Amino acid sequence: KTHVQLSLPVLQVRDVLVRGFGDSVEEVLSEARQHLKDGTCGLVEVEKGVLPQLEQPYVFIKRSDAAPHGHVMVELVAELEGIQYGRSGETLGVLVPHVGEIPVAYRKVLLRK
Repeated sequence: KTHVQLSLPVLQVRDVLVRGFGDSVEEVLSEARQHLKDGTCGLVEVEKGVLPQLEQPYVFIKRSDAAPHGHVMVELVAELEGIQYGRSGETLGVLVPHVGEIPVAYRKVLLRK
């Protein structure tokens, strides 16, 4: 399937134990997709002071369309030193590894895969 329904646990930035997916744009996009598939991917909602507490390169989910079954359609954009790889809509948040942190909420997305 071109799209996959996921429910991403929303984590508080200060709870996150593994603060990025790796060391290159290609690696973080690779690792993000693997974690999304394995159900081991969290989402941190981006506000003032959040991104400096996470490791670059960043992986964002961004809205790719205006929402089947409650699931917002999204795609992955990486960012490294202010340059983004990919072009998409509004940021829903930044993806991080999920290693058992308790979420505050869930974000239903339809991921273009």
